[PDB]
Amino acid sequence: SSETNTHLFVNKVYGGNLDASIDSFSINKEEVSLKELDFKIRQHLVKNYGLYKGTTKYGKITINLKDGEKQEIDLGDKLQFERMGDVLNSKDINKIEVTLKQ
Amino acid sequence: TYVISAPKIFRVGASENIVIQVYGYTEAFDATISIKSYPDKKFSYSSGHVHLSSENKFQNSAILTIQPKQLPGGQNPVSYVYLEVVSKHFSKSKRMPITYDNGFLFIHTDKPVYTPDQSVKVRVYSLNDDLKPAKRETVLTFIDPEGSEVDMVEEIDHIGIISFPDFKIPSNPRYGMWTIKAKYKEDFSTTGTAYFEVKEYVLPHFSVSIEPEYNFIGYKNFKNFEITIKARYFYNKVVTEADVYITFGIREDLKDDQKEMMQTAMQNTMLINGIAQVTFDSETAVKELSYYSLEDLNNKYLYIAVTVIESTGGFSEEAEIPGIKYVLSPYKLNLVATPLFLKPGIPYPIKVQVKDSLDQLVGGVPVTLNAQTIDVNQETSDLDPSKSVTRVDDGVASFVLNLPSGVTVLEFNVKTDAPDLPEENQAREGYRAIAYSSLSQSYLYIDWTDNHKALLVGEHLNIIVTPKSPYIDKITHYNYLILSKGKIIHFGTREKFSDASYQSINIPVTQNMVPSSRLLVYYIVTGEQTAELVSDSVWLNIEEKCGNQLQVHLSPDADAYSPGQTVSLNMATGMDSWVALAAVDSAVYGVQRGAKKPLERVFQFLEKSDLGCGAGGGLNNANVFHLAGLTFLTNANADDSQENDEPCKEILLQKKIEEIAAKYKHSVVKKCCYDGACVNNDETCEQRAARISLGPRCIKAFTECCVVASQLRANISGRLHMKTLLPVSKPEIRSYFPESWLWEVHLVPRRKQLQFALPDSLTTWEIQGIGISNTGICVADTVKAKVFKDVFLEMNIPYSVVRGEQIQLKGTVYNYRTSGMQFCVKMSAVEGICTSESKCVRQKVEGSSSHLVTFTVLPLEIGLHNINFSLETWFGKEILVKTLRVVPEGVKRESYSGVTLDPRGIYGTISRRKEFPYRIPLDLVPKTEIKRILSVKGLLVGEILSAVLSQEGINILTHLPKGSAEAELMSVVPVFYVFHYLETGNHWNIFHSDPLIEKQKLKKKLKEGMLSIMSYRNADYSYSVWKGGSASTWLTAFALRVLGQVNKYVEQNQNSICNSLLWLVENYQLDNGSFKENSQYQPIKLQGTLPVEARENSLYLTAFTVIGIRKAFDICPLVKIDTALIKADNFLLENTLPAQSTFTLAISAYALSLGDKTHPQFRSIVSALKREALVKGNPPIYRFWKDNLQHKDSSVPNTGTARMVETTAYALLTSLNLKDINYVNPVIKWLSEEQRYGGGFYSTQDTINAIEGLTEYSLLVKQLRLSMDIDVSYKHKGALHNYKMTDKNFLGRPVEVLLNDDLIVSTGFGSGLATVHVTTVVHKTSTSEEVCSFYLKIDTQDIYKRIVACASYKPSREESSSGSSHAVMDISLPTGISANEEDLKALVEGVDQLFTDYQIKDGHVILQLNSIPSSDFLCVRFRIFELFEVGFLSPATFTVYEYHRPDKQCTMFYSTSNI
Ligand SMILES: *[C@@H]1O[C@H](CO)[C@@H](O[C@@H]2O[C@H](CO)[C@@H](O)[C@H](O)[C@H]2NC(C)=O)[C@H](O)[C@H]1NC(C)=O
Ligand SMILES: *[C@@H]1O[C@H](CO)[C@@H](O)[C@H](O)[C@H]1NC(C)=O
Repeated sequence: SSETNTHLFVNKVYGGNLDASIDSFSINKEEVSLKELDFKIRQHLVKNYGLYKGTTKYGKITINLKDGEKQEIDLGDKLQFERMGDVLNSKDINKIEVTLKQ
Repeated sequence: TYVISAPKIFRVGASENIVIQVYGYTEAFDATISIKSYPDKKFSYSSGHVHLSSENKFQNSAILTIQPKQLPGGQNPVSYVYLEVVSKHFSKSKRMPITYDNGFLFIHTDKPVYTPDQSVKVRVYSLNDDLKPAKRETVLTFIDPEGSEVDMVEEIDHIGIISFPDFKIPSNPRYGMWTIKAKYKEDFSTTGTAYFEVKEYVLPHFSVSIEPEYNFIGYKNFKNFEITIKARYFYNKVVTEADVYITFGIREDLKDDQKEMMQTAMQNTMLINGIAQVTFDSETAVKELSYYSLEDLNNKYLYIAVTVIESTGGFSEEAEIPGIKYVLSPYKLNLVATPLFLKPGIPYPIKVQVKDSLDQLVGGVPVTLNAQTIDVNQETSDLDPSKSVTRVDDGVASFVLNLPSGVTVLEFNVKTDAPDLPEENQAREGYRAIAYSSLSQSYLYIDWTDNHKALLVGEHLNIIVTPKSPYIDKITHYNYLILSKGKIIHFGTREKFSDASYQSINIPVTQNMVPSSRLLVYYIVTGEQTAELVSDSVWLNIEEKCGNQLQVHLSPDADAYSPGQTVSLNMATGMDSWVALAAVDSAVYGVQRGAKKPLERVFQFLEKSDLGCGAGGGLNNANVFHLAGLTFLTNANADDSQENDEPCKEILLQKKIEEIAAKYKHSVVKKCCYDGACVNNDETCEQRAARISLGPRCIKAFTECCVVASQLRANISGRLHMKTLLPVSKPEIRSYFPESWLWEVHLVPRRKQLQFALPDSLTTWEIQGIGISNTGICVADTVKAKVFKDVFLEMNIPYSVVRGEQIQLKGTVYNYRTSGMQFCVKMSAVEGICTSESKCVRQKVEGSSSHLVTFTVLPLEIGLHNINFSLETWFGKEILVKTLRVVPEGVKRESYSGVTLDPRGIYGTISRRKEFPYRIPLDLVPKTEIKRILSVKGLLVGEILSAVLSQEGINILTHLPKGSAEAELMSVVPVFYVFHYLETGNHWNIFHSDPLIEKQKLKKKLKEGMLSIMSYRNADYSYSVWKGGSASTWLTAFALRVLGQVNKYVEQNQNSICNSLLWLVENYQLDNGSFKENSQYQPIKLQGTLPVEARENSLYLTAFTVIGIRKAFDICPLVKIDTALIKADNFLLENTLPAQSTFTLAISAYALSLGDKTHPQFRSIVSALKREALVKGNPPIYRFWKDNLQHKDSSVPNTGTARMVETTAYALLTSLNLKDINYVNPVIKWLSEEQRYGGGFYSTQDTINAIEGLTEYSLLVKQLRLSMDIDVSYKHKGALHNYKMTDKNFLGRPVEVLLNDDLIVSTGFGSGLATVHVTTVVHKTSTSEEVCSFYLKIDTQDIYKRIVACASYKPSREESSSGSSHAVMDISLPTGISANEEDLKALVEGVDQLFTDYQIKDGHVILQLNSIPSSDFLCVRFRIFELFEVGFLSPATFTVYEYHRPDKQCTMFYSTSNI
């Protein structure tokens, strides 16, 4: 029941504008489903950084894991149903980072 | 150009936020930062590969972090660091101070005041910089009211609520203000503090209140104030005649335990029918009376304290008022969210804000704003008076002066012009504004508007960004930065609006700025000459919306509870969370529980992590970034931060005597004079001036000032009683404050209910519950919940009652229903109690009050208890059960029966049958049975085992009075030995339970007993006899001694003990290695001539100090004290052997014994002593020494002695050092039959040595597997119990011998060792038999009614004229006859101290003092008031015995009435 306090960066792209907030997540396990990983990421953006409320919905979440790995989950669509089996290591991740398009 | 912001400082274990943002061109480019150590960019703690691009508008964040590298204490490590960044286009870095201030410590004391003997519940909440659980190891360190550590302890952080262990208050602690501090075990400088006051509970006879005209003192009354003081008994009847004494004072605050009184504070206007009054021209009483002669010159407090002693009874009651804040002008301006640098050309926004003496906003008030300014041209300007008036919803009086750009500094004065106030008394301020100088002529101003004083979360911030002025508008981008709690958390860029000037910026206030926030905003200006940064910023108060909404709701939401009702409690949270309940008696805080704030209390403190400062924004883009609590990393401008870093702080006839205080030259002389005259008419002023020790320096200040006050009472005025009040500054408080509850922590995933019944008790419970989780820390709104029963009777039963006396059982039934009502109290007739029924006597109670009750009775059955009481009301009928203690007259206990069961004839013979018979003393108080106990335990060390493991709570092993310090030490003994025994002789396996835990409990029992004494510890580390008394060298050791003994298993404070030794030595060790005793303390009466005794008395001390310095020596092994140790032993050899007494010898023996046990000479001494012994049955079966020394009067009259057993201990100990195993077997055969059921009967000094023996020896010899098979039995009556003893049970139950028969303990065969004790108690009617060692006289006078009892010591043959050693006086008070509490304190509490300790316990007045000289008597006096109506009374008992030798008991009957 590991409780790591990770830090993720938020950046809204209003075109030649960007309002960027730095902040934290809370992983309550030693290994988590990318589903739960994904349900938690948007859950907060949805409750905190204005997502799915207005021009917000299109973006790409970029999970950091190691000195060369960079992946995303289109916020344009929750169509990621096969990879939702994928599982991730708690103390591995280095820094989460999001970028917003309205 | 590039910007890289970062704090103005760093912290360890700090998630330091570091943004990078930049005006770089299209080419995206990499960026790695990191943290490197001073001049060698070698060490790099962490880094971050944060790549920017046009997609990220060239910006990015990085959580660096300096963990704990450099740990070399002493080295000035860590001071300064290099922050480093990297990229393709360049690289840069910096030096900027850092610290070890990570997180915070919150010390939730349960309640913030305690009385003797409560247990201070307490815990600690702890957060890191990031306001998360902050798991860690921490320690606090309690600190007595004088500032000397007293304990310590650490613990484990599982969640963040560090759960420390109860701290119990001393049975008699130092009175004042305690301090609890807290620090992280590991690295981190982080400071926790908190406090708590201990006050001395007293019993209230009658409630005296005191209400002041108003609550402050505004210029209206300054030559007057109407105070009304209202006294009244508990039985709903106000006082009539009473003397009134009222002091007053100044002070600074409410956290100051000391306030410099005033003279000429009016005595006497006689409380008159539940009142009286006065009016107090403040003018007079301060000018010459302290540093305040000016109204004005007062904005501090006014402290009040009355004393109302009732005229009829002779009682006394005291009552105080903390303070009464004076005020100049009832309003107080304070600028609001208004920065003090006016950018030029812009108009300056001045928002003042009036408030009242109570700190609410107050609208509709005038506000004249005179200003002044100077040109850059160094030309002045006197402006023109603007006047607004303060808003109604706002409390704000908005202004604006438009400023001639060439302005500079702007000084201005605000002030109310209330139309009704003296000009004088109009609240005002003054300030200063200054031009953000910038050579590019370029400035910035940002604003916004909201009508509410805070900006709720979720809202949105519209801020206008007017760059006004800059010679040009070629602005690319606006760039912002929002810190919060010392941490940047927001930043970005809005593309500038080409055409027009300013433009709006809209940042969503985020929960992440919860407590406050600042932001700042710079545009990068390309002056043709140089890259110029420019900015401004603001401070941003916001709504204290917590992270986790923790709320607590009571199942029955009723605003009052039935006392004992089961009632469910609710928790709740939008997120899983850790709660922490805590149910105080709301009483504490209470009387005007200052507005301040509940959850803000924390939120205030908690955000002093705001690195920056101000209303916002600086003086140079640098300054602006500075005050931001930042410094930033940019090549273009000077990212400096001048020198250091800004200690910013909140910009964002008894008078005729008191003149002779003119003889001040020291405090104590003031005490020599004050109490000096006090109130003594039973002895002249130079009679009292005799008993004066401290110094002749004061004796003058005594008799001078007494005479003055004595001629005086012949002129102020059968009622006369001078006074001049001064509680000596002692914390007293006429109210108890129950131990709190619901102190458990909890895990609550959004909901948790936990039902429970509330404690029977009259109070209002304030159950407050803090909760903490991953959001941070957040206080729930309290939830009061008074419990209370409408109407209820109480009965004031007495302690005890003598058979055959007629008692008056009082009490009072309580009405707290609004209207009045009808009741019906009836007493149940129990067998042997007498009464007036062969009944329902219905009465009426006026609403919201009380009707006294009474019932008379008279018991013939001694001990007979139980009385059920009952009242009746329309809607109720209740039964309160009570219990009456019934006694007889003249208690003496004779216990000398005792055996050792020795089946195996291991110690001198086979012992398998001893016989304790009936012996009714011909003085028996008829019809009272002879009660007797029979203590059968395995082992010679089983009595000393059972004592400590059958009761809990440490405890003294005699009936000896708790007075001394000594006694408070005699508590730590019985356990210590028993742990040294259990442990060192590993015998933990006695227990069927879990043993390891049994250990702890003993461990505790030790430490806590250990603190029990602190109170008697003086300043210079010298200990002392009775509290505060002149440090006694004797007890300075005796503690040393038992301090170093218990060091074995309870690490004692090094530097404490250290100085503790280095006191005796460096100061009290004569130029011959002997030790002079400081105080006047006589512990023991030594025999011999006045010359002899001196030489004798010197030896004894020098014997005892050694023992001490020895016992403890090992924790402060020290050259300078090893030395003295020999200088000491030397005197000892070189001065013992022409032996003066066996006692003398024996300590001098035992003490060399704890050293070089081989000095030929020691052999001679050991010989001498060893020579002196005597003995019982041949060959020897019992060996022991006598008090004397070869004068052989041989009077060992079948009876032990405190000094006897003390001596033989001292030899038995010496032997048991030298391992003389066969010499000793008879010595202990007889200790172990001396010792009195429970503990070492005779006195103290013996029974610690005596106990040290009996352990040491059962330690040194080897134990004899027990397996007896006892059978106690009546000679004629059939058999009583009989039980196979083993190592399973051996500390078996005690048993009282009921019937009337001769007794017989009588094991079968077996093995091991059983100490049969049998302590038989009987009540006799006469002392005519007994031995008087003290001359007495006791009688009850009338000049209402008061007791004058006397004494003189009866010197035994060979004894010095000086008379007694340390001694007590013990007066029994006739059933129901309270004595003058205030009378005694008088006797002791002074430099004319006739006694030195008083204490009324369970019906007895018990006085301690040093001597009872035999030149004449020594007499106490105190007065008494029948607390009720007592029939034919059986007299009480005035007794007087010498502390150290209980052998000297002259006991005597007397009666408090001639009837
Ligand atoms: C007052 O005292 C009497 C006797 O001590 C109490 O009598 C008892 O009542 C309880 C409750 O039913 C019984 O369990 C006991 O057996 C009774 N004791 C005896 C031996 O009589 C009585 O309860 C008390 N008065 C009240 C009403 O509280
Ligand atoms: C006390 O003595 C003074 C001086 O002799 C006298 O004048 C005065 O009357 C006396 N006090 C009073 C008020 O009786």
